[PDB]
Amino acid sequence: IPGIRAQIRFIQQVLEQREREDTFRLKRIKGKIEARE
Amino acid sequence: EYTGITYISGPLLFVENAKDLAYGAIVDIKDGTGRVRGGQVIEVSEEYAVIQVFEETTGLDLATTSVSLVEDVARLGVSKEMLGRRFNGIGKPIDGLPPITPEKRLPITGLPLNPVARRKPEQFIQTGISTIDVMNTLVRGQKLPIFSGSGLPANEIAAQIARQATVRPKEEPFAVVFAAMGITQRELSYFIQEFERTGALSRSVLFLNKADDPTIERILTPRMALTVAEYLAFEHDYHVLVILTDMTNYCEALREIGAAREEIPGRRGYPGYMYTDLATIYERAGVVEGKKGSVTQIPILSMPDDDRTHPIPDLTGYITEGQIQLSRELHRKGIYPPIDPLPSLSRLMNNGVGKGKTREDHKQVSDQLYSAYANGVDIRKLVAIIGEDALTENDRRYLQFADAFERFFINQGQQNRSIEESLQIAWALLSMLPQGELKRISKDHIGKYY
Amino acid sequence: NEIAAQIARQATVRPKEEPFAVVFAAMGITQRELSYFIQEFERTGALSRSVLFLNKADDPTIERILTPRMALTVAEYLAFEHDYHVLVILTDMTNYCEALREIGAAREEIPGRRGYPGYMYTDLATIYERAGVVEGKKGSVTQIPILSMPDD
Amino acid sequence: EYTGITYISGPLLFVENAKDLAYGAIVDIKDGTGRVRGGQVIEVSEEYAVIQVFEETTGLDLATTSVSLVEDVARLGVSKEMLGRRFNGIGKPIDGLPPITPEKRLPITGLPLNPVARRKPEQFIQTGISTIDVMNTLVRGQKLPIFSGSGLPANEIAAQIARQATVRPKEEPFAVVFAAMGITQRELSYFIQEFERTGALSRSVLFLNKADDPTIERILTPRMALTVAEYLAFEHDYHVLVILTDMTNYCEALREIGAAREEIPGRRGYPGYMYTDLATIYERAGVVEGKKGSVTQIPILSMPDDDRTHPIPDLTGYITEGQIQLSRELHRKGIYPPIDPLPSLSRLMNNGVGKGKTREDHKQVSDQLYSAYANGVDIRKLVAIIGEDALTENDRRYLQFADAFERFFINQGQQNRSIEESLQIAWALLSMLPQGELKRISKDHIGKYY
Amino acid sequence: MIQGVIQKIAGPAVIAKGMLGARMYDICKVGEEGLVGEIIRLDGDTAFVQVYEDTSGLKVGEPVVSTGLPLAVELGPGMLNGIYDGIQRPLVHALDREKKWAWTPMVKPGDEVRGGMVLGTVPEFGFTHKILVPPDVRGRVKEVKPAGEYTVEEPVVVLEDGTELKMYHTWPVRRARPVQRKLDPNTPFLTGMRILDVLFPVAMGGTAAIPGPFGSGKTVTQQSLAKWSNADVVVYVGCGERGNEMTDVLVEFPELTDPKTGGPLMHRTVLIANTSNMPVAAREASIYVGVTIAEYFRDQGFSVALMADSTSRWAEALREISSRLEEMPAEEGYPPYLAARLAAFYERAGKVITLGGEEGAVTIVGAVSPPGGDMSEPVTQSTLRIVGAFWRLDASLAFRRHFPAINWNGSYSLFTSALDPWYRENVAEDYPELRDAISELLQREAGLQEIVQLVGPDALQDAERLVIEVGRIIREDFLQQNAYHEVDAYCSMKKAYGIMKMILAFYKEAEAAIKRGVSIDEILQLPVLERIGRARYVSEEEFPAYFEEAMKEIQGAFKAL
Amino acid sequence: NTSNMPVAAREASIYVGVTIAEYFRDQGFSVALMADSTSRWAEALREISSRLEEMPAEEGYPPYLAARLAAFYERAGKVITLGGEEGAVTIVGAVSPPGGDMSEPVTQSTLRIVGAFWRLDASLAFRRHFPAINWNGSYSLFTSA
Amino acid sequence: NTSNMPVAAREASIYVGVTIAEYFRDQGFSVALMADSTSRWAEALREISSRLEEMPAEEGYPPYLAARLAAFYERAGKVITLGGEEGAVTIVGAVSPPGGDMSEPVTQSTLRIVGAFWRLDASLAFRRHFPAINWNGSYSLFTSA
Ligand SMILES: Nc1ncnc2c1ncn2[C@@H]1O[C@H](COP(=O)(O)OP(=O)(O)O)[C@@H](O)[C@H]1O
Repeated sequence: IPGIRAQIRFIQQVLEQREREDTFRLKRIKGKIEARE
Repeated sequence: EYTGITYISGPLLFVENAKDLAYGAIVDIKDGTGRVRGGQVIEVSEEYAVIQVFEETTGLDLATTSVSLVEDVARLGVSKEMLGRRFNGIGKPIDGLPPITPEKRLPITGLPLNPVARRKPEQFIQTGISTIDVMNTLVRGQKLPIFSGSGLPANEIAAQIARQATVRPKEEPFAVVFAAMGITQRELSYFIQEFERTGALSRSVLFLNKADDPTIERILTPRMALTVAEYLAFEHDYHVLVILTDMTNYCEALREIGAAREEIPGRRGYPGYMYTDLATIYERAGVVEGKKGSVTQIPILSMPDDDRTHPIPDLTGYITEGQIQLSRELHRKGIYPPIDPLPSLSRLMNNGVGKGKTREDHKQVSDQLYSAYANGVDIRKLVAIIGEDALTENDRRYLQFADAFERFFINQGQQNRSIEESLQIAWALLSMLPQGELKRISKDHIGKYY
Repeated sequence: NEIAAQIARQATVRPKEEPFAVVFAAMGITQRELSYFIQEFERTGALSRSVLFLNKADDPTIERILTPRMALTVAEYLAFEHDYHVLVILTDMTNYCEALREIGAAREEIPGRRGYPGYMYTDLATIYERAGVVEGKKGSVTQIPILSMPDD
Repeated sequence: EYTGITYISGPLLFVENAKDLAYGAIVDIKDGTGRVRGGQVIEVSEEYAVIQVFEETTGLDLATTSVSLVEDVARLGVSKEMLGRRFNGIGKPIDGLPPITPEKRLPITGLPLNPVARRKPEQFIQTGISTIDVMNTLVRGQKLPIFSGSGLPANEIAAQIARQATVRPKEEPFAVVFAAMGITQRELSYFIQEFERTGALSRSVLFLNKADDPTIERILTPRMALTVAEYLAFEHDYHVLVILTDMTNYCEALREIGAAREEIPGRRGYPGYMYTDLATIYERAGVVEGKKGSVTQIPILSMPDDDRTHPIPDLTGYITEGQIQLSRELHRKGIYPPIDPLPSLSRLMNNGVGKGKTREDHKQVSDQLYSAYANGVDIRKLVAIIGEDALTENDRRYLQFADAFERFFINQGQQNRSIEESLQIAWALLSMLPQGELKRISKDHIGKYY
Repeated sequence: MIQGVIQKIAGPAVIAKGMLGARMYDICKVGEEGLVGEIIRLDGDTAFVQVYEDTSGLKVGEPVVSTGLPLAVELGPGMLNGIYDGIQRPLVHALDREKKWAWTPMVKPGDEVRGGMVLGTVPEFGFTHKILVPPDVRGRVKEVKPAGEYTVEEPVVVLEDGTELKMYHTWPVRRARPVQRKLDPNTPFLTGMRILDVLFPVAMGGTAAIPGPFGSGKTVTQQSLAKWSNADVVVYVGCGERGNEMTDVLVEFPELTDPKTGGPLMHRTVLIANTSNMPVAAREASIYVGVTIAEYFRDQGFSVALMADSTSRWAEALREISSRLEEMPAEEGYPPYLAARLAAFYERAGKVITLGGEEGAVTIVGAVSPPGGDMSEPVTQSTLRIVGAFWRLDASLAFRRHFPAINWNGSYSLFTSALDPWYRENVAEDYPELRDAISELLQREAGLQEIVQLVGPDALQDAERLVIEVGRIIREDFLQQNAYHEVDAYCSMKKAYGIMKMILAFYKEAEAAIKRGVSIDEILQLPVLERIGRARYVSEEEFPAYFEEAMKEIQGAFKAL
Repeated sequence: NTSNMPVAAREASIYVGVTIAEYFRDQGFSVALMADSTSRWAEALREISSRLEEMPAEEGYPPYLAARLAAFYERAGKVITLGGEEGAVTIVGAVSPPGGDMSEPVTQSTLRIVGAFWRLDASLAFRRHFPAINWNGSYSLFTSA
Repeated sequence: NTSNMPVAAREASIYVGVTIAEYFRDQGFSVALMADSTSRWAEALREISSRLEEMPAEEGYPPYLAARLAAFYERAGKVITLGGEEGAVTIVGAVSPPGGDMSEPVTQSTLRIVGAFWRLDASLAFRRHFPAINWNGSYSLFTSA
């Protein structure tokens, strides 16, 4: 059961990894289009 | 009147006229080309210059090259004889037959005819698919999208509806308009063969746009299709079903030119105008004046990257009366059709069901199956959390009901289920649940139908 | 805001040789909220030892930006020139920020994270820097800023 | 010929010439500066103006400031006497010795010599490290990256290979080119001392670029190193081993200027050109014409943030013939070298092993150890799930084999293992497994070698 | 100034050119220095040119000349064993002008011909080259060479009393070669690899995407296919080369052998390199040059395989050209135009009835290399939407030493039903049922392993342990194939089904024995199992004998009870 | 507010409606103003702004939107009309984010003004729980009032 | 480096200090440079960069930071001063992530440069174990040195 929270925890952080950082290469690209224009 | 190119950047060409400027939307013809090259006026830049968008490649254009104004936009050669023919995105023959002999020549943007009535969609369209007809009924005048993703058989469903759809005893004749956008040569050959072999072609107009056809021709494809549908419905009094695959591919082309047009991009790189262009297509549906005919749409919306929140599929939802959402996860479990029973909705479902339409218990059965399937799906999560043996007896029944719903109700061995057949399967699977747990079926229906 | 109003009514500096005052500033509030705050200060007699600045939602955005600066200047004056222990209550800093953010676009700046002004932290620093003991050590400026979580 | 600055924005300076425009890539010199300030021409803007990139800070520049064209870019003072010297990223002495006396002066971009043959990498390079020589053999002409992360001893491995590498009985002489990029003063002093003390310096050319050296000098470092390697290999017929640490640091500098160059950024903020610049470095390896010499690369690729999917390390994989991937998790378990036995591969391994190269059983042993170690590592997960006592007898053997592989095969007490020594350890640990469980070793090898 | 022009300005990678009044949009232009460029922008007072190389070799005032081509290719004897680049030319001419070829007349004077008709044969390289009337040419053969030896430039025939025909012909790589019709996917492209041929079939003239992260084995699938697939000719566009992947193929492949004949594989191959020092233009055109050459060989009546290393790098080269042309960037800064183009490429794939009857085909296998695991844009996303087949190399399957490392859960073929009848009629009546049954096995294993990940394996019933046992045998004995073994490097269709039936027969017997209370531990150590494990290494049908060996052995387990 | 109508008209539609709404409350009536929706009104306004070359910000929306939208909702309220008598305009505005993102335009700026939010929940709907209002994510500022 | 001070001054503060530090080591003194902290210096620099419209990256920080921060720490070291004699500048830099995340700016880039890290552990502190330095998470790449 603390197996659940365990490896499955790795789960939430590859998940979370994936995008507050991915979602950001992006708010900033679009800036970048007419941010650059 | 004639003009001269003053600038060329990819699909965007500027053209200066010394006399008479062509109005926005006019089709201009480039002189000196082996194949016809159309330029559609998009803007008046000032100084007698207009900005245009090419309908084919601009390689080989030179500054100073001559251009004539045709005096009108692009158009549909409208006739009842459109039925039985296969055409390109622009309405040119693909079936080795002669060009259409027009009864009328109609503009294609939606301005022609002013066909729609201010009346609500109503009455049945029998698709011949149980998961649509029984649980998410398509109604005449409705826009009911197929919501899917890459790899899923959305086009097989679209083709099957095209073969099977009818308007059961209607005094009005029925027709199909099938438009495909950005498809491969293999897919085009397949669609053609299917319409010809089945004899579905007799009551259909088919428009096929290939992946390598000009991007502008793809943009015009849905407009040719909707104009033909409105003509048949309004001037011939027909119930017309329009099937458009894939709206996402249409969007990829429209998006492709927005950059060449000088716009600042919006979210996800899309055109800032995404929703007001898409509105020009979803606005074109409903009962037509006279109430003899109607235009119904079944647009296919594939999720790019399977993301139903992508701006394209997300903005399409508002244009529909019924939505059928397909899911890769479900397809990978071998459940076909791969319809997500908790994300498919009928906006106008209540207008096409009940006594005198389907059967009096239809809403109650639909509500109970939806509720039980949703609970059963959540319990699949709970089983994973606690283990199968730790589930209560009551929850185990709901868990099992979800499998029964998928195995017996969703799955059809290709097979035309009447609404009576579909309600019968529904009641049969419902028996798996405790009668005391049928919260959404009034006792009157349990006694009469259980 | 109930907590902010309650502190405004109740705060004191228990045996201090220095007089005590409150500066209460509200930003981007409704007419209903403004009427409520007024009535509360007047009825309780809290108004006798307070200066109150009220900025409405429909007041100019620039007036909202100036509100906390009017409030802090009054506090610094009372504390330094009159030797008072002054408590400044600013609600809501998030609403102040929504107005400052609103103009950053009209000012020609490239936006920073979440659409905010790139200068978010160095404008906000001009407000949080203004607090502490004043020269002479008879008075002081204390701040209780309200920070509502946007979207929690 | 002289020009005048017309604009300055950070590293980018525009310069107008009244007579003779300097061609792209020419080095220009800014007049009126205390220290030499080079401007490299990047573009011709039109109107007799060029756009340039500064090699040092532009603070203190004024519009109108004078600039001269040197008449050329920058290049390598090529000579066999490069061996035994320590130089900067630009090839200037760091060892207090005189500047190189060139036999030839070579351009450094890769255009000079056209040295490579259209022949496959082949024959053994003895690194003296068992985990490379035995299981992931380095071959002459191959690109075999060390795949690591911050905190791991990748540079210790790189330095050890530099000290130990040879080409066992080859008629050709052997040389090392060691290039370090963006290193600290402490690291530079350490590398120098190591080469000098061991006598490794006698057969090596060393290029050291410091963290505070100009970013442009860092970009040029790998090009100076590869040009020296190609010269020694092609004009002197040598088998040359090039060690480049760290490619990720090279990338941080190249990325640093992409912004100043006006490009729209790509994923993760990187330059859009990441893969076609990196290709200019990984393309430079293989057998040279004549087949007397060869250029082999061992690039170090540290994972930024330990992420092997970051665009830099991820694009480097295709440039290699052998990859050694280091893992922080493994290092934290005290297993050194911290090589991930299920993520280290020989792209070209099969070309450097077997009878007449290593030994006939090498592929079978490598396959069996890899399979058993991977199973053993998964079983560490299963132990955590079920408990040690619930593991089967067979699984317990595989669990134990993973520890044996780490303790005895991966771990070396610094020590130059011959391939025979490495295969012997491999067979010794394999004995822990049931003979009936050696699925990947043909019976012929079991009888002969077990 | 119609055919030539002069550089106005250069820097920032675009050359602005005065003149070139007749140049076409997207035409190759030539600078005096010898560099090539592409006409991107046509303006009223200049042409903007993308330079396919270093622009410092270009100066203001330099002369520029038209080539008249988006591009072209030479198509005749001398193509085989040849190594070209992005625009066809020895790794400069294209086809040897000195080499003599034995021309054999296959038409007499007076015959009426049409484009695609075969007038002669040349044993240039066994292969037998088929000389065809260029597309768009018909009439009566008024003159034809006798059986002799001639160079390419020589005229072998005249039609309609004067069009002159040679042994070669030119064609715009940008324009797909004409054909009467494209046929429906019917015949499988026999790979010899069990997982592919069985579960994720590729049809002759099918488009099947190869996608996955860097170092997953994408290229290797392609190379094994070429060494062993049932295509006569291979067109390898070894793009995304770097560090030394160029020299890795330069002097290496010239030694790789044709498992079928024992001659060099290059003897039936055409290489199209795409190195980093090459302009984005050339790499962009490389797939079009290759596909055209591919279509050319299928026109002869050959089944050719087109292997595209990769399209991710082609879309990056195209994005570089587009951004330099100032076209509006979209998602990941890619131009809007890419999806329609990429689709148009894959559409040129297919098995056809060539001009003048006869059947041929071009099967495409494209590599997918996302920026890094993201598996979005460019490559993957757009590709996986076109292609009918996807073989997902799985790094976790690879680390686990399961070869081929193809994920039987994430891979798919839309061609399974399209090719099933070819297998049923020519190989085995139970091909489709067998692969469906194996896939259901693998599907069940996946579900079981997910649960075991939670509640552990101790509670597992014998029935579930048996399914994992057989599922494992499928993965190790079937899915996994050794590309390095002299035998298992290629698995003939006949061998693929026979191994499948040994595994499926062991499954039925396993489930049957359990149902009769036979300990699974007794089945797990059954002697035949070790033989089933080495079956992929047997080159003789001794493999189907294992079925009877399996049955009797289970009987010996029915005996002991 | 149809798609064939200029961005201008749809932009003005909420102002024409609110004025008509204020007109009826002046009589001493309690009127409800239902705004389908402001997401589309902000898209029509962004089209007009971009055509006027005003500097794009977040999601390319003009800087001016937040103050304007707030000014609209400020015209809501129960008043003592000219010449005594009480009337009121209650506003219910629809929120349609570009797609679940629930950021800009619509949602973000709106949820900051409005005092009440009734969150229809698609999961509550699929579960056949009607009204599909999420009792955990919805809020009002009036319970004590 | 107070909050009322421009981002510019705080940015330059480490450079002014290091120069003064290098000045004293030139005399033949061993000086310690203690930098409270670089997280705040990178926030002041991000403010200046965003105002200059430089392209934001991870956490909206400019691309230029990693090379700069490294260049700073490179000026540390024990040297043989001009005219012989030995002196040194030892740097101890404080790390303050936005909040426990311990990513960017500060920590991430710093822990990659520095040779030593003394991890104060809040759990070690709560347990009253002083100094609260975690002997399991701290490291000195100088032990052998
Ligand atoms: N079928 C295979 N069998 C064994 N190893 C393989 C196989 N495919 C790939 N590999 C391993 O992966 C390495 C990289 O494979 P490759 O196909 O070249 O990568 P990519 O997907 O980048 O093209 C190979 O050199 C080999 O070590």
